[PDB]
Amino acid sequence: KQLIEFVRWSPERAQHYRNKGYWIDQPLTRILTVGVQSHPHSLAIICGERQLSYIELDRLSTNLATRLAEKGLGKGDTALVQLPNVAEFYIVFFALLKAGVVVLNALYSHRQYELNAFIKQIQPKLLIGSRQHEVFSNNQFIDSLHDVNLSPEIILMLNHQATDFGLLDWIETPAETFVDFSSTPADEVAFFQLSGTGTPKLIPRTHNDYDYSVRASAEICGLNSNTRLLCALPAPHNFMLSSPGALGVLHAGGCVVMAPNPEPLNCFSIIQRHQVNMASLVPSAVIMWLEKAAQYKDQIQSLKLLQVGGASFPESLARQVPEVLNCKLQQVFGMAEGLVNYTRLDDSDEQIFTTQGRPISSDDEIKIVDEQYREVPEGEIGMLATRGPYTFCGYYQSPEHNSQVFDEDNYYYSGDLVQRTPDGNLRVVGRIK
Ligand SMILES: O=C(O)c1cc(-c2ccccc2)nc2c1cnn2Cc1ccncc1
Ligand SMILES: [Ca+2]
Ligand SMILES: [Ca+2]
Ligand SMILES: [Ca+2]
Repeated sequence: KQLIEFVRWSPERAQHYRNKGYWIDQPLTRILTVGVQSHPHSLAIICGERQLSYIELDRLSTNLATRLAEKGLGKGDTALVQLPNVAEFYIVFFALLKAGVVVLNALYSHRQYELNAFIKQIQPKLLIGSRQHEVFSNNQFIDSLHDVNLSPEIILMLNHQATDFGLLDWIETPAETFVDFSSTPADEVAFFQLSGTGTPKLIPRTHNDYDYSVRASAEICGLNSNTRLLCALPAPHNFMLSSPGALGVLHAGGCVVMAPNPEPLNCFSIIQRHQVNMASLVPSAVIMWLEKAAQYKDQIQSLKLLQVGGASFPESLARQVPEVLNCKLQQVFGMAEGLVNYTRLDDSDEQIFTTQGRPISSDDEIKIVDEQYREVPEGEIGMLATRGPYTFCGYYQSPEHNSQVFDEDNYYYSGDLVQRTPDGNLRVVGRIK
């Protein structure tokens, strides 16, 4: 009956973050509950031909939660989920949040090796995947787990075979018998994020810290109930999920519009069809869009805001976003470990085109340090160290690595090389291995 173990914030910091109104001690399911009360029939998710309202998202995720609870899956248990960019990803995410099951969302691009590693670490009693994924093409992988005593109690499959438990069947109808269930407490783990050598590391995220980053991001990006956000990046990625991502849009009462990937022609027609007004991309995908955008200018006119995060996004490329994609640019530099930086919507051109913005929170603390861990003079390049109301305090079950990436004041060293501009924004300059 024990809850998942994780490294806590110091009580003085926890109190401060409550005093500031950052941590409001609500489960992530708050996003749905509130949406259902205010606008139950407005669209929450558009996926291909499907239109899921707020109340449908709520009903369906409740259905699945009741069936997991009926099977004795709840607080103290974990789940591994691997689904593509479809509405069922969010139905499942909210169901597990409701049931108090700590979920790890694998990327759909992850393979047997990553999945095996994730299973050993969290020992999930629930596994949800797709029969269309290579790893679940046959039963070779599933059988291998019995051999090592790592078989989950329940396996659900999207695109199921006749002898599978069908994910859609566990979603469409509630359980026959009532068993009590609830979310994990708000200052306890809700789910595992993944770091971005070796398999990704597990980042425990609490309801308090994740909800805060979501609510605060939604305000920064000016989301509202008319927001239609394209979800073309992997749905589980911190960027696509929380920055402000699908959760941010749901928090603001808007609609998520799914796309399987960032391929421009398909994305452009989805943008046109649903009048998408916001999208989020990495630089390699921005380039692809730029190459087709002149010719398909008509299809993408409705875009009002494009977020770009990730690799290297030089000024000359950034300036092409408003020029060619005919929308405002926002640069985003974040990490699944916590800290996210945004250029603001009212920042100057120079800030927007040449920087990766500034932190969500006035209580995001940042040190920029040299090789001897001394704070560099203002404006100079150094290694980023950070802590704040939504930055984690250690990887899951990883005390040795944690000791190497945190200092005594619990600052996290991300490996990023940055400099603070005279205007107050960060410029990401490189990485230390
Ligand atoms: O440092 C990076 O390499 C990086 C990769 C990706 C990314 C996002 C989706 C898919 C693939 C890569 N996104 C990035 C990266 C840096 N900032 N961002 C935006 C971001 C925002 C929030 N949380 C995490 C990342
Ligand atoms: Ca519907
Ligand atoms: Ca536009
Ligand atoms: Ca133009």
